[PDB]
Amino acid sequence: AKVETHEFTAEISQLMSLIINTVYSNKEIFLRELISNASDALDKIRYQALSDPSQLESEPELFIRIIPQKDQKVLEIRDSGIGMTKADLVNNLGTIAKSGTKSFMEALSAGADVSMIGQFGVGFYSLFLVADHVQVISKHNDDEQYVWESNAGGKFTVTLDETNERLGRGTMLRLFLKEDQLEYLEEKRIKEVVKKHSEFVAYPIQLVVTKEVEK
Ligand SMILES: Nc1nc2sc(C(=O)NC3CCN(C[C@@](O)(Cn4cncn4)c4ccc(F)cc4F)CC3)cc2n(-c2ccc3c(c2)N(c2ccccc2)CCO3)c1=O
Repeated sequence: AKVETHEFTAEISQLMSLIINTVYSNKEIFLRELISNASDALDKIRYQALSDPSQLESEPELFIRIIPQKDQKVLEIRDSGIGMTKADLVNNLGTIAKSGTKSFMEALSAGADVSMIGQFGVGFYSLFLVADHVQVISKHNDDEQYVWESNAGGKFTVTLDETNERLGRGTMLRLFLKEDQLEYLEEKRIKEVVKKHSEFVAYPIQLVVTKEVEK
């Protein structure tokens, strides 16, 4: 019931420093990668639910939700997919992620762009193009809610979630944007990116916008 600190394998840590310092334009592709991961997670609970339709009871709705938090300079990406267990918060960044990270690093050395990260299965880490820090909140039907946190360094933490909204089921990525990357808190900006790169998504992409009620 405490804060469990871990170290990244050199491969994961290696990719994060590259992306976070990268001065590459076209930073906007991070959102395509995260939406694709959200859709994959929803595919899995929808598939699991096809036989046992009661795995959906923890959150009956299947959605992708984007929440700008302007005062916090935070952007949240939430899904009601299958979710990740505490085991996964420390054992979903390995195996498929161990291979995909190391081979992607070698492709980058050969000349590959960060736009290709997704075809190596590690598109998650493209968030560091725009964020210098991230928390990942997740809730799997067969486990409690947990929080994963990293600031692109070799160390990340995992903590039982006693402070965030209850997800019901699924995952929410909390991106702490950089000061030069705050454009991605704006409704018009998010619409453009989603419509350009995420046209073929089987689930509703909901955008939560906060607006002052005018005179
Ligand atoms: N929004 C996101 N949502 C989802 S859901 C998800 C996922 O992989 N799997 C769930 C969990 C359980 N598994 C296995 C199984 O069923 C197998 N089993 C054992 N027994 C019987 N069956 C099972 C069941 C119950 C159980 F207790 C244990 C188990 F193993 C299948 C369904 C990944 C993501 N990612 C994501 C995508 C790509 C990524 C990452 C994150 N990275 C990441 C990872 C962690 C933290 C930070 C970043 C990094 C780079 O790449 C999202 O962004």
